[PDB]
Order: sequence, then C-alpha cells, then structure tokens
Amino acid sequence: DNCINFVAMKFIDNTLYFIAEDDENLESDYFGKLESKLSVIRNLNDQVPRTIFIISMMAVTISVKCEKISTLSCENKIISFKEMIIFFQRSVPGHDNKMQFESSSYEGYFLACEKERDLFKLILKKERSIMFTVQNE
Amino acid sequence: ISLEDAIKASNYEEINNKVTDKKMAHQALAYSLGNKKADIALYLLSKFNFTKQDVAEMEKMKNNRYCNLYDVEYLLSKDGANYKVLEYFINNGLVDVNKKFQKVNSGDTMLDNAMKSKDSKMIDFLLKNGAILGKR
Amino acid sequence: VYKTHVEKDFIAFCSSTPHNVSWRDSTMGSIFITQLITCFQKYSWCCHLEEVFRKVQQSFETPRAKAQMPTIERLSMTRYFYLFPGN
Amino acid sequence: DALKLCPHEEFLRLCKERAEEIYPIKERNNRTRLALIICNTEFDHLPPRNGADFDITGMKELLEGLDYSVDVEENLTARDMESALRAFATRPEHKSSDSTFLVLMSHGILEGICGTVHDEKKPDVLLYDTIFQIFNNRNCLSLKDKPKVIIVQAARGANRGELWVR
Repeated sequence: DNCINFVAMKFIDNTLYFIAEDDENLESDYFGKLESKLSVIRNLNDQVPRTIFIISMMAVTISVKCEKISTLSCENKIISFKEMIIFFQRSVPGHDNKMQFESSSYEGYFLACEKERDLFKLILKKERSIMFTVQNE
Repeated sequence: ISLEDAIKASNYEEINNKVTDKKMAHQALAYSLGNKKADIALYLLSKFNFTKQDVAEMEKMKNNRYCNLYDVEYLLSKDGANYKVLEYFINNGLVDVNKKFQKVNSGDTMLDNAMKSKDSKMIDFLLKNGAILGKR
Repeated sequence: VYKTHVEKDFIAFCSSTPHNVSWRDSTMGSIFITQLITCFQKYSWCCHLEEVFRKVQQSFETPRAKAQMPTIERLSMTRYFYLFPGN
Repeated sequence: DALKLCPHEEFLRLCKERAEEIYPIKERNNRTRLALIICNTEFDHLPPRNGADFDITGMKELLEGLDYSVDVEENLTARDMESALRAFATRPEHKSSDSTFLVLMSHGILEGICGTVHDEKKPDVLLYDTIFQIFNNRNCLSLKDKPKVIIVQAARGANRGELWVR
C-alpha cells in the first residue's frame, strides 16, 4: 500500500512527534493515491539523546527514551506518557512485516496518528484517520 | 522574487516594477499564457499596446520556456483559461486563427487544441470566426 | 538482396524496473531525465551510450528520497555507439 | 551545464581503430539526424504531469546539441502516437542519418505508455512492442543497421519499488 514512512521522532514537552520523509514535490508518473498506514523505521537504531522507541513483551508495553524513559497510557481514552497501560500486538491488515497495537483496557480502540501540519502525533481511536504500525524484524 | 512567480501569485507591484520595455511585456504575456493566468495577461494587454510584429517577436523569444517550445497560438489554445486572452488577439487582430503550429504539434491549428481540451466555448468562438483544422 | 534480421540495433532505457513507479519533480522535471542529461553532458565525449547509461544507473544505486532503478531493455546492439559530441 | 565535446583527433582515432567495433557516424556536413520527442502533460481522467516542460526543454537542447533535428509532439492519444511514430519512420531524412532517438514521456503501465484519454475502464495505451515494431527493418528500412535509441520516462507498474532491509 501507499504508507507514510517516518524517518525520525521528536519527544518534546512530554509529547512525541513522528517526522516523515520529504516528498520534495515529487509526483508519481502512475495514476493512483492512498494514505491509510504509517510506520517507524529503525534508522540509526531508533527502535529497540536520540529519542529512541522501546517495545516490550501477544501483549506489549510502549516506552520512549530521550534521556527520560516514559511508558504510554491510554487511560480515559487519552494518550499520556509517564516516567516509569497495556496494548496487544496485532498483524496489520494486508501486511506481513508491519505490526500494529490495540488498547488492553479500552478495546476496539487502536493506536493511531494525526497531523500537526508539519509533523505527526500519536493518538488513540476506533476503526482524519491514520493508523500506526511497526516493522517486525 | 521573480516575474513568473509574481504572475503566479498575482504580485502586481513587483510585476509593474519589473514590467517596463515591450520585450518584458512579451515575456510576461508568454508567462501569463503558460501559467494560465488570464487576469495578468489581460492587464498587460491593456497596460500595453500589442502589435502583430509584437506577436512575431514573442515567437522569437528563446528565453521564455513557453515560447521557446510552444507557439503563441498554442499557448492561447492550450486550455480554456486563456479564452478571454484569445478573444483579444482575435478581436484586436494579432494572430491568424488558422495558422498552423510550427514548433510543438507542428501542423495543427488552434482548433485542434480546442478539440483536445473538449471545450465548447472555445470551439464555438473559433468556428464562428471560421476556424479550420490543420490536417496533420 | 541479402539476409538480415527483422529486429536489430535497438536499445531501450526505461526510467524504472518492471512493475515499479518512476518519479518526477514538479519543479525541475523527472529525476531520470535530469540525471540522464547530467551524465550526457558530463561523459558523452569520452564514453559510449551504454557507458553513459551505466553512469545513470550508478547514480541511482543508493536510493535517496525515493527508490528508482532505470533499466535497459530489448538490447539488440552489435557494436558500441559513440555519439562523438562536438563533431 | 554545458555539453563537453570531444577532440576531433579521438574521433579519427577510434573511427579507424574500432571501425568494426563501433557504429558508423556520418559527417556533419551532410547529416540529417532526426529525433522525436512525444510528451503527454495533461490528460482527461488522470492527474497532470507537472514539470514535464523542463524535461522537454532539456531533452530538446541535449538532442540538438548532438546535431539531431528534434520534433516535439504533445498530448497525443495512443492511436495518434502510433501515427506520429509511423510518420517519423517514413521520413526521408533518416536515409541521410546515422542514428535516431525517441523520447516518450507520459504515465505508464507494464505493457506500455499512457495516452491522453487513457482510463482503467477504457485503456488508451501505446505498447512498447508497437514502438519496436514500427522501427524494425521490416517497416523502417531507412534505419536498418543504425542505432535506434528509445528513452522512456514513465512508470511501469503500481508498486513503490522500495524495501526496508537491515
């Protein structure tokens, strides 16, 4: 599919933002369009101060480390990062390497992303609408 | 900024500051035709008086990309946006409606471009003024 | 009347590998045409057509913004082609 | 940004030493080298190809820099592209030429390039095989034993052609 690939991440003011590749006004000489998925790539080993991403183990627990290790929580259906709830790893629809995650407490709702005009931010919502994935390798 | 970007963003101030000689008017008219900015093109066609030799010298502009490759009639017939501008050159009598293109799509006429765009208004205006196909 | 081949002395240079997309910049043109012009200006005097094309292919070896590998296809040439610029 | 030329010495040198390993090159004094560019910038049902103007300018300049008389055709349907290529294959100047170039730029699929009225329901596509057929020694004898260079800026599929590998 036509997925959005994030080359960098920015944890500022207790908030992590995902930087995407520069399209550079490059257009396709084919006819089509799609933007349903996104993924973070272990470039420079950003996936396990560089704002590294941590996935722990089925079920998973998500953490961010930018000189301050902080776990993620979805309580009250609101995303929060606390320096120290549970999500399940699931196969991405129509993908083999990608991996997505669903809330343990607030089921049916999965991790997602929105657009800060210049960056991309993490949220939680149910199946405007963009889905967060991770490459399994 | 530049003249082409000033025409694209409708920066009339820097346009008028840069638009001086009629060579500059030629270049600006070609840029307005290329970017389909009919308002700027008409404002220049009124702010300046264009002749037929003006159209020839426009055809001789190797600097202007749109005029280095496309004929002025091609630029006028490219899409419907330049329609009003076209009318000027047809009403003020500056271009032959049945002139065959010589640079790009050589042999075709403006009626051929109008047929390509599938625009009823331009086809009508051309046929009413007795436009013919090029028979390439 | 002598015997010849139906198809001979052909060469095609596609901007990408089969099944894949080729990319174009809305401000400068297509990446493939850009690099092609670059390599022709820089090397056509001392290299032949296939060598210039290999320079082009090498300039895409490491994927920068987008990934795209122009490919040679239907190559039926028996000799080398030197454009001999400036002559 | 300027085409570096080649000293006439090397011209004579290689044209004699590799007279069998290289293609014959006519003399500029009498050399009607022809080249054809076909470019579809705007379409009916498909997104426009912004930036193709620079490609046309650059390719035309480069080809005319190699003594090729360039003819450009813009916004043609697949059948019209076939007619343009067939006419280019019957032009007599080829008899006085040593090579030819065909630069074809549009949207594309695996089978071929896309005409201006293409659509997934109603395909208007010029197949590469038709291109190679029009200029073979059966339909364009004037180009027999001469290098026929075909350059195509067009997609050949829907995949991105990228992989994330360690």
